[PDB]
Amino acid sequence: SKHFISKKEAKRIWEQMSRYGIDITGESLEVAAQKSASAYYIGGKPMVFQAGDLIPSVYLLNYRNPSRNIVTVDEGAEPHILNGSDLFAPGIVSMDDSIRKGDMIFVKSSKGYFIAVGMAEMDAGEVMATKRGKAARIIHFPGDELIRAFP
Ligand SMILES: [Zn+2]
Repeated sequence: SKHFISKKEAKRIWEQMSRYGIDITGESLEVAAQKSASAYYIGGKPMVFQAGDLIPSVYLLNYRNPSRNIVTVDEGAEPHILNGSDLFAPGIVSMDDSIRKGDMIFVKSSKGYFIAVGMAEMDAGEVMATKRGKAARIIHFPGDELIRAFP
């Protein structure tokens, strides 16, 4: 049910990920479907999900770190973010100050590794000045539906 895609098809995905500084240029990809979403694999692991928008998997985030839209959360937030909980401002340690409501964000533990992908619900300015409110909704996390669907 998987198929390696052409060089030109892969290039499109590389370019999409390069938008966030995630560098996979030159990596060959296999694609698979569920018609509710598709996944692009690198070496047997799902790396990019097509579920509305193209979403990097937490595996890709840890294999090739993004260079923008990063949000670091504290120890207390991590376990719930790992379960798909929304992200609240009080648990944010730092973040890219260029983040605006609507941007895709990449959530990382204070220990360095990435734990989820989110969609910002607030601008970085308001989050860091108030430290209150829902900063983002999580759209991908370990063991979620995307990962269960694309072993
Ligand atoms: Zn929880």
